[PDB]
Amino acid sequence: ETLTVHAPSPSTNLPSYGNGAFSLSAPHVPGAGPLLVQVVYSFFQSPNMCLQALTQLEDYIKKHGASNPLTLQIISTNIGYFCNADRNLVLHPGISVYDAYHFAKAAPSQYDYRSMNMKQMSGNVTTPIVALAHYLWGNGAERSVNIANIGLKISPMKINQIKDIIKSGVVGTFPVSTKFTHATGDYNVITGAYLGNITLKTEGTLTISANGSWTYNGVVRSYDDKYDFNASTHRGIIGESLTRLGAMFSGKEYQILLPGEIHIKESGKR
Repeated sequence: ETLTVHAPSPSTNLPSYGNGAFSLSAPHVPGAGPLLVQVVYSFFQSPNMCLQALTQLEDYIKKHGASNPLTLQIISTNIGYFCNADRNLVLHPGISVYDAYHFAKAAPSQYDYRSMNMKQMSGNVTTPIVALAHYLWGNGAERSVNIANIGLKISPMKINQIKDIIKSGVVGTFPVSTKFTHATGDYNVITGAYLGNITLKTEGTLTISANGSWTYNGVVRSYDDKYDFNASTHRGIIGESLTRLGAMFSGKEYQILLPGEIHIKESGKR
């Protein structure tokens, strides 16, 4: 039987991330000399930040115990920071993660889930932790993330209909309309954590030249309307951490929409 983490609130939040006993930063680099802002700015743009916050939670739970009230407070509060940063990224598309996380107009220690919680996640590196918050506290409400925000990289050669035309040795212009399974976790550790394997529809044009050069121009959208967030659908190193934390704490599974479309232009030779 699992433990309940309370939702972030001004009256329960700790005064800081990690109760001032740890913080989210770029790694100790021996012999580098003093740590500087440019290095920490980059650290926050990278997926490693997500990994690091999650690992820190696990390390804390290991050392101090999962049922210890302080532990549950730290969990609540830390996740609170992420929700707050991600809100700011949804609200201000294009700002850095460092800026959204540190210089938000609403103070992260003041975060209140019940009243501030968003249905739109940003798709940036803070999302996997936001997605966990919705499991803990969201009572099964639908969330969504726009397909243009998830870092899709499509290889047309791994799409059966396309591969076939290319391998067939034909030349000219060919219309494509197909559905495929796409493993986000194979290359994207962030999107892999909370979306994993998705189903996509694409429609477009394959152009093959006499010497085997091909170009695919097309549009990609989600084929399934929504995707489950549960222990089984996580993929990748971040996902595995979500699974371990999910198994320890009370919450509800819920579904994530993937509205939107992207336009792709990929190329190769046969």
